[PDB]
Amino acid sequence: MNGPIIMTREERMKIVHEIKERILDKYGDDVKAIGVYGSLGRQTDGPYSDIEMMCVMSTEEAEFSHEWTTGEWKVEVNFDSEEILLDYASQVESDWPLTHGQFFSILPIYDSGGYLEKVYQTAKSVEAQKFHDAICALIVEELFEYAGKWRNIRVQGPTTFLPSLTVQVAMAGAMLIGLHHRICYTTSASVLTEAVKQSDLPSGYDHLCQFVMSGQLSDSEKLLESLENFWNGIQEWTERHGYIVDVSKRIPF
Amino acid sequence: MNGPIIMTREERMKIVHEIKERILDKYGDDVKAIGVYGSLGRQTDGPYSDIEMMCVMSTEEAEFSHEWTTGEWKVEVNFDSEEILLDYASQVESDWPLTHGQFFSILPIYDSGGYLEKVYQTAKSVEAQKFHDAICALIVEELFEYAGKWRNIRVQGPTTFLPSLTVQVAMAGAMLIGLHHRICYTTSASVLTEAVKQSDLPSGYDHLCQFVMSGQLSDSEKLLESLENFWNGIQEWTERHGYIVDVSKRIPF
Ligand SMILES: NC[C@@H]1O[C@H](O[C@H]2[C@@H](O)[C@H](O[C@@H]3[C@@H](O)[C@H](N)C[C@H](N)[C@H]3O[C@H]3O[C@H](CN)[C@@H](OP(=O)(O)OC[C@H]4O[C@@H](n5cnc6c(N)ncnc65)[C@H](O)[C@@H]4O)[C@H](O)[C@H]3N)O[C@@H]2CO)[C@H](N)[C@@H](O)[C@@H]1O
Ligand SMILES: NC[C@@H]1O[C@H](O[C@H]2[C@@H](O)[C@H](O[C@@H]3[C@@H](O)[C@H](N)C[C@H](N)[C@H]3O[C@H]3O[C@H](CN)[C@@H](OP(=O)(O)OC[C@H]4O[C@@H](n5cnc6c(N)ncnc65)[C@H](O)[C@@H]4O)[C@H](O)[C@H]3N)O[C@@H]2CO)[C@H](N)[C@@H](O)[C@@H]1O
Ligand SMILES: [Mg+2]
Ligand SMILES: [Mg+2]
Ligand SMILES: [Mg+2]
Repeated sequence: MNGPIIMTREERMKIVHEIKERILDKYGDDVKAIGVYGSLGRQTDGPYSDIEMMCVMSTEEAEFSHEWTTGEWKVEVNFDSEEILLDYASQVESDWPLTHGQFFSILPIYDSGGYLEKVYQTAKSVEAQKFHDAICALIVEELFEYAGKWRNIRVQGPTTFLPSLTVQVAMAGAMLIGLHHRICYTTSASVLTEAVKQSDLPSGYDHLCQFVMSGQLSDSEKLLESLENFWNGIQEWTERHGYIVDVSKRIPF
Repeated sequence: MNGPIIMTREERMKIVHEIKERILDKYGDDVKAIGVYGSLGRQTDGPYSDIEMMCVMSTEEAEFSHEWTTGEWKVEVNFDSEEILLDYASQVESDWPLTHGQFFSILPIYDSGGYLEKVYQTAKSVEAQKFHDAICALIVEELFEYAGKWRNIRVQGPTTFLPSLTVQVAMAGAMLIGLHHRICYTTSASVLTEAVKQSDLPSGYDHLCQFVMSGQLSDSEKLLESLENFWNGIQEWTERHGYIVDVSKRIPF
């Protein structure tokens, strides 16, 4: 296989509708809705883009997927019950700004009763408290953890991990900003470009992203300085915005 | 919080045993085993390392965690029923080389009767077919996907994502090598260093990793050329080792 080929939107939609009819052929009345990702209200695609689709099933507990290649293109189809999909659309994880923008660009191509619009409405109406909870979790589970990793590199190496770690920290910072502003980034590739455009960034984040976006990640001393500056900015920024991590317990149970 | 502080192994093990005693007081006879994993269960922990612990519970369906910081250090304790943990230890995902080293480096600190040995034996006895399937899935779900992403960047940008994408591709290549050689990498920091030391590397992989490990990721033309060369190396390497991705179906269901 030669990897993904160039295709037009029209050629991709022909493939999409073939899959739609095959889903209806195989699963019949158990299909509530079929949608294609990236096709409502937008084209941020590309000549080499793969195909992703979602299928709402009537079967309780249905949760499976088919992901395959023809050698020329790749497809992913996820099959979920309405309940499982609505639950997922309302959960705010650390990478919500990366993952849940898809729920606003699903093109319904089969829907027997407003199911995909209900998923869209559920994804759009998430409680503000959930973003506060996710931000506090991210600080502990990701950022504090990354700070230990780069401080270990400072004292014991390996500096050969520092470029990869710096990329990971910049992405976690983009999630923090996206959660704060309730922004779902358009694509994986646009995460950093859209993150640094937002107002009220933690101090040092934009400086860190300059290394990651330019690819100038070979000066380990500069990266460690920029990481520490960003970590200090996180402390001031979270304190200022009231994202207060509980530090009062040695053991929280 | 001032970020993670320096601690000695002795200081960390004192905290581990304090947490052990609190787990036994709170959850009582439902606790079957407590272990420490990561580089502390391996006695190679760094000065800034966090603490990761695992608990085996008798409680049916138990699957929860406590993850917190004191402001000075961070702990994650995972609590799983025996059935859930053994099922997880026997599943081989794309990132098995990153996640499942926990099961081969368990330092027992409490065991009511061989529970941690059962976990190790389950992780060690996984059938070769599961690694074959995981490798074929990785090629489709990760590498083929990444090829579309950098080929899109070549024709429409943004090159500002290329350093991050290249890091991701190098990590996916390391997962492929780890699955093939049944290697669980010791730490996330050592993944690329240990990956390029293995025999039977796909052509172009070592060259790509040099960019990522040195942090010289600013030459977009060189990266795109190196990514294509690695993608070709994957095709030759998988055919030679019999990791054949099925391309004979436009729709496989
Ligand atoms: N189906 C509803 C819901 O899904 C839940 O599961 C999640 C997630 O666990 C699961 O990941 C899939 C893997 O399990 C599988 N082994 C391989 C698949 N390829 C995974 O699909 C998801 O993750 C990939 C990431 N490579 C997404 O693809 P891609 O990079 O091309 O992303 C395209 C656009 O989507 C956005 N984006 C970027 N990264 C992600 C991630 N990690 N997740 C979701 N969206 C992402 C970004 O804007 C980019 O431009 C792929 O799209 C995605 N499907 O997949 C689902 C989430 O759909 C649970 N199973 C359950 O709660 C329920 O079924
Ligand atoms: N408990 C058994 C089993 O676990 C399953 O869940 C998975 C996974 O979903 C889960 O991830 C946790 C998140 O859900 C949670 N929001 C935050 C936790 N911190 C996550 O823990 C796991 O992911 C982090 C990654 N930041 C790991 O930390 P770190 O880089 O410091 O890892 C330290 C060293 O350990 C190795 N390692 C192991 N897993 C990983 C991952 N995923 N990424 C990177 N490195 C990893 C590596 O060598 C590194 O140097 C953290 O260790 C990890 N626990 O956690 C578990 C898998 O452990 C299900 N919940 C269920 O099937 C069942 O409970
Ligand atoms: Mg995709
Ligand atoms: Mg962790
Ligand atoms: Mg950790």
